[PDB]
Amino acid sequence: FSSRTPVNENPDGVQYRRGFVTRHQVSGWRFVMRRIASGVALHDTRMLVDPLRTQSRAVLTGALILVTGLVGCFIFSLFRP
Amino acid sequence: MSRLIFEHQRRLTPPTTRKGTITIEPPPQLPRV
Repeated sequence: FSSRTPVNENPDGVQYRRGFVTRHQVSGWRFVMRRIASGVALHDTRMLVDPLRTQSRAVLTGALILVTGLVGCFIFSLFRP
Repeated sequence: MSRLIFEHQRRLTPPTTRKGTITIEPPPQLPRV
């Protein structure tokens, strides 16, 4: 339900400096960064499909396959005689 | 009882108060089950 943040009308109140980074903020930053990257490498900003994110995901999936096979053969060496 | 005259000019405006009724959105209802 409630989501708001009215304007503070008190001059003697508290002002919240030194903000952190929210999950929302970091997601928005990652999005705008992927959008700039798309607009630079390609000439798309409509972002209907992002092949760059797919490529990065592909390389990281390769890395995950790597580390998974590694730990798998490791525990295989240990458990088996 | 005075031997001197006083003249009534515009009253110095007080600090401006307003009657803006502040409305508060009710608490969120608990998860409807």
